[PDB]
Amino acid sequence: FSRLEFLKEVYETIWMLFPILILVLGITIGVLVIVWLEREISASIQQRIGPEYAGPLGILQALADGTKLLFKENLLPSRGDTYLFSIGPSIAVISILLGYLIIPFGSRLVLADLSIGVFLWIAVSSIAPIGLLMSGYGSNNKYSFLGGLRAAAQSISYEIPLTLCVLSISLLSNSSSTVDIVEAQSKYGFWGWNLWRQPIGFIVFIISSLAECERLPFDLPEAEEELVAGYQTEYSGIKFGLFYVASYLNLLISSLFVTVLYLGGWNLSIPYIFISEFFEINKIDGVFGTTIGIFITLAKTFLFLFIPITTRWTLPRLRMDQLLNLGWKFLLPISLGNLLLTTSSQLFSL
Amino acid sequence: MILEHVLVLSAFLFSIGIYGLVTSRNLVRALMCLELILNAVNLNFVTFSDFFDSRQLKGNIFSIFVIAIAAAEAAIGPAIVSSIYRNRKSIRINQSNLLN
Amino acid sequence: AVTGVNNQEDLIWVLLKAGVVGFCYFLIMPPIIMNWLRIRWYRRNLLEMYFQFMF
Amino acid sequence: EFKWGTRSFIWERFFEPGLSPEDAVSRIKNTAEGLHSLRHMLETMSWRYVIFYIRLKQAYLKQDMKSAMIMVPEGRRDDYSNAANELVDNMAEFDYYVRTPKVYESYVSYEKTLKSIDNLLGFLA
Amino acid sequence: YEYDIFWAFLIISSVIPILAFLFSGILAPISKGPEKLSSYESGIEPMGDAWLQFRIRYYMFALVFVVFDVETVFLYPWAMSFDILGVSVFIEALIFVLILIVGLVYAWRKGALEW
Amino acid sequence: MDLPGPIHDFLLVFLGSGLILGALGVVLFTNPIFSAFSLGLVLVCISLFYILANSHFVASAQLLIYVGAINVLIIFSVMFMSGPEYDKKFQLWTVGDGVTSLVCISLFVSLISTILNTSWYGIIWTTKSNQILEQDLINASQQIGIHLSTDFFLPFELISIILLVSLIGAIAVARQ
Amino acid sequence: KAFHLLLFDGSLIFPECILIFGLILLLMIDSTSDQKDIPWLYFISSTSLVMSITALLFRWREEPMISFSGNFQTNNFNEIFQFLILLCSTLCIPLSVEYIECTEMALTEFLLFILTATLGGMFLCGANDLITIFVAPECFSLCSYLLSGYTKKDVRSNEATTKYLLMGGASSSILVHGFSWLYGSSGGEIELQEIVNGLINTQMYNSPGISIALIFITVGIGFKLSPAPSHQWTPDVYEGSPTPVVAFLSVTSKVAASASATRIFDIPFYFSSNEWHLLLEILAILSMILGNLIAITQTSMKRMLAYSSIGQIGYVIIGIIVGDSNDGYASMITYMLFYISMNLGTFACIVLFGLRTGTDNIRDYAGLYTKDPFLALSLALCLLSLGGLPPLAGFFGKIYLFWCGWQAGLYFLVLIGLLTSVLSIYYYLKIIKLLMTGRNQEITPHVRNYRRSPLRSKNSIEFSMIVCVIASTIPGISMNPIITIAQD
Repeated sequence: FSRLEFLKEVYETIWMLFPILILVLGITIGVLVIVWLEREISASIQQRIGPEYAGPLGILQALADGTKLLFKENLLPSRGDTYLFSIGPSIAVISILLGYLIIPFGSRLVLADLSIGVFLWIAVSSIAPIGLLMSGYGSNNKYSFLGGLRAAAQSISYEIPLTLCVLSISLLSNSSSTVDIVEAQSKYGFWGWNLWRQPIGFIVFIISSLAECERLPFDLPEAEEELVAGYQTEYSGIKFGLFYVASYLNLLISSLFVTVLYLGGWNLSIPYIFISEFFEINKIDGVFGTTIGIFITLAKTFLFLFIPITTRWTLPRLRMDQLLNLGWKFLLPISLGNLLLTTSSQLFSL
Repeated sequence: MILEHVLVLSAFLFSIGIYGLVTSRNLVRALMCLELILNAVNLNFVTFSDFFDSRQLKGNIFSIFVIAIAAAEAAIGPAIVSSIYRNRKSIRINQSNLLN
Repeated sequence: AVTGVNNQEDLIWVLLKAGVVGFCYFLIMPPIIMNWLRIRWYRRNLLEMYFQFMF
Repeated sequence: EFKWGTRSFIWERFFEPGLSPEDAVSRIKNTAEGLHSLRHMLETMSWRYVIFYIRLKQAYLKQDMKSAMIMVPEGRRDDYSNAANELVDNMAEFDYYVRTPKVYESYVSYEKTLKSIDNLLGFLA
Repeated sequence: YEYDIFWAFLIISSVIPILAFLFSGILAPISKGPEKLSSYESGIEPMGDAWLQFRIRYYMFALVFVVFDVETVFLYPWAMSFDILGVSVFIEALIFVLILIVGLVYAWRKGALEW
Repeated sequence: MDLPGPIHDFLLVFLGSGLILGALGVVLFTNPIFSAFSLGLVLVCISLFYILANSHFVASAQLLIYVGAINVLIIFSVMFMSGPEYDKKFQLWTVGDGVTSLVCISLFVSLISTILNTSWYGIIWTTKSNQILEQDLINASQQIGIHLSTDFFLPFELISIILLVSLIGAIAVARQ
Repeated sequence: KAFHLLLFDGSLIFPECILIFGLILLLMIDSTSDQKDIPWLYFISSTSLVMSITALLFRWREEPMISFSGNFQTNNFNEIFQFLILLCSTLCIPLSVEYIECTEMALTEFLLFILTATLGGMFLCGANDLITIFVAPECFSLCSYLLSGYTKKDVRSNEATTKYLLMGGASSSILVHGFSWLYGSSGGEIELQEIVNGLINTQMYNSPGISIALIFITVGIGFKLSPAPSHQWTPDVYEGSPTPVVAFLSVTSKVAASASATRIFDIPFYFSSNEWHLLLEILAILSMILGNLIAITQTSMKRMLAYSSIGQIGYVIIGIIVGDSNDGYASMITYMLFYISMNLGTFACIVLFGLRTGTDNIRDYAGLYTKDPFLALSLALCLLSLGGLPPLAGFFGKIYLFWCGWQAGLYFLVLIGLLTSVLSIYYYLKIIKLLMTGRNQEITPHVRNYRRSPLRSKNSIEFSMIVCVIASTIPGISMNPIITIAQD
């Protein structure tokens, strides 16, 4: 017990807590943004107005929903199990939030540049369907049971093509860290993005991430027309809000991993052409450079937030058998072929 | 530090798994306790690789292979459980004593 | 300082740049953005609506 | 006999009465010799071995320096205590530079720890 | 260190649902009643408690998924060491991918992946 | 390359208590669903132990593979058992459990009388040359990849054959 | 890169690569073509199992080498055991193709499991590492779980698979716990001839944690060999599994486990010989005493053969106990080579009798001499060779096993072996006593309607390659040992 280094370590714990709290605040703010954006995009493509009265332009609508769910009575099932009921959504939101530790918004604006990287993200994202199954079993409802089983089947079907698509990107970048992947993309600039080099993995990653986020047409465990609310049928109060947050956080982290793995991340430059604007953007360094990198990352994330929000309100939804067929017979062999092509092309590098 | 405590926990797990292997009236639970025993062995391997094998990482590789074997067992049964339930419509293993 | 960090800028300049960024981000741009959302709410095309929602 | 380090660390930590001062001074000497021998492992950038050594020797020193106060005469017992505190501080810095590893700072704290422990042996005699 | 932030983030992420539950407990009222605690069954009174017991032929993809998870886990360290080594690891993992493809073909042809 | 000392020991004790609770839930629950969910707690605690020691890849592999295994286990326990049976709830105690409790207590005592009597720190200072890492291999997952690809080639293909044959046998046995 | 270092090392496991290629080709043809043909499956299984021996015999004169970076040791000792495994598989394929075809089940899967268990048994014979001493018997044990329950419809096979899976998950996890204890208290070494040095380097060769590893390893291996109270997995599995797979697990499992026990008790555990010597002496004495005593009270033929196997394994254990000095390992083989023919013949006769008859009880073996004198003669010769009767292989094998035991001063072990061999005549004579009953009233209707039919069948050739061996090897017990004392 040295009272010279103890104070230093306490202040260091404060200085690592501070990024965690600002990231958490921005995460909840981003959930609010995604709710507002989904409502307004649905209103725009359905020729409506959307939220207008909760705030100036519906800005405070999602905050009002959250505070209402906070003030809503917490309802527990008498027939079922209380512990599984309370544990399920917490496990889902924990395992979904744990993936935000490795997302870089700049060269050093990452909470932890773990060298295990995206593999840890897959490992922690695998845990949420156990929470969904726990919620389905603990609710003692037939709709909840069906929703939990459907969630487990969906995750089982679509975990593997996503894993192989991430593996191909890691093979191309020769590292599992997200910062290394973004910098390897940034070596050749705009043409260096893995989107152009790996299109098949790009499409399969989009479809697999949409299935893991349980967005439509892969909203089977929470399909409102088939089951009343799926695994969220017996859930009231703050727990439904938790199972809502977790879903939107999964959507946001999937979009961020799309813009990190396949797009260039914070990079925006074309070295092969005399683009004055892109060269002047890349010439900025310091606080302003990090701010511009955050802006670019958020714009590229918003592109693949706009696309699935549209996708929910345009397509019809799949069926369980057809979901299994798409996951196991169209995506997995295609991802295997993409991995083989990636290895064959990478043979030229060594 | 008290790293050796991990070893203690591993031993506990082994014994507990061993206990759960014997008093199992459900073969799914027996498979889970087999996973418990293999997990205790893997804990021993990982902490020994941390202790003595920081370079070669032979214990970590052995842990990966043991996880692979455990998953192969978890794939072989409950397929065996599936055959048993299709033929007998019962899971309780102590009730089947025809071969004796 | 410590080994590992190199050529770090002076704290006063970093603080000034972060302050001007926060000034532009927290109290200057949100008014213009919400006015650009209120005005021209019905004049949007797909591209203008996309950029409004992005901002 | 060996008087310490002959069973598991947790058993000697929690299920043993402790060391007399006449064995505590010998453990101080052995800790100093081990710290002197740790230089080669420090130069090879093996941070896990070094951190294990530092934690074990810290856990030894927190008992041994406290229990070796009796052998120090009254005319020096305050100053020795100061030196003891200094050693602890130095080892803390060494801790802070093996976890979150640095080369230059860990070497600096290593030399400081060696000097502090040599002063502690000079006080203990 | 690169992993104390991981532990602090995990602790905070586990604390957040506890804070939400505590805030709901101290803010939301409780008005429990015997009709309210009944399981929801679209208005009608639920029959026997839940439970479905799927067929085996439907849920036979899970046994494929267990093996394929191990194969995709084993493929990662080879990809991490593909550049330091050369065509040797390419030949090594080619058999792994070929066995994966053959197992997928067997599951496809035998009707394990059919619903 | 570690956490602070007191934090490391507190994490060891806390994760050990969680692991003990999960294992006791596994071996004391009548419902395979409840005991499977306790097994999941054991899996998570063991992965956290792997992260604690140095294993950042083995922890992720444990999480992925064993989470798939427990999800499959819950599915097949739902599918191969009677009604949901929340009333089963800590199966009854017999003499046949009481004798095996004594036997397992004796086995655990025999193991812990060796663990508590062996100076595990003494072995570490003897294996000095086994802990000198190559300076070029900064990434630990890179070292595990190199030593999986080169040192262990025969088990690497043997496990592929094992997985293929296990898949085939699981499909053939479980088919209707 | 070069792909060369592995290419030159890959030629050392070429007999196993032939098995892998045959496995993959069989699987690909099964998947590609809808129709199924027995002769092609016969051809591919045989040509996979007669080209591995062709390549292995071409590799006999080659220098011993440790390949795949301390993972596979090729020398004289393991080559003989790999040849024994290949011989067991070659003489068990005809036993399996007829039996599984008559059960109307898929046979390509059965051949795949047998070939994989052979591949995992050949790797266990030379496995100079601790990871591959775990992975290779998991290539065998998992296939043995997939087998012996391949029947999938009999209520006996499901219970046998339950017992086998649970008891072999109980073992092979105690074994790996012992491996972890041995790897930890050694300095992180897993190669077989590198952990005794590692034990001295850490000075833990007299640690209490080494005794735990030795006991756990011995228990996990004595489960697979099945001597002593690690035997209970054997009879039920032997009583409730199809006959070809149980014959395979009777001959193939003991060879691989004997090789692993010899290479795990001599190379990494020679410093503590006084402990595992006592463990093996107890494990053998209990095995003969409690495998020959229970076999005389058996009403089922397969269960009686199970107790027979757990009795004959104790004779082989004496070869490990005496050590390599007074022959020893040269008496493990030249008796395991005998034991393979003895058990495969006495199981081929059971296979044919059950297929033509439809029974397993011993009481239905009455009057087989009147119906099929050839089958009764062959089964009687196999059983008398099993009992160590003079002009047949078991007698000379047992006197070879006992000569080395007496030469090493193990009077107690040899005396118990001789007394249990005397006990081991009443059975192997009870079946013959039934076979020579001319009483038509005691003859079961199971053999009254018995058709031998005017065709040879494959099992007849397979056991004619065997019955003529267990009797005419009795002069050729000078050619065999000079190939088994040459190894060291």
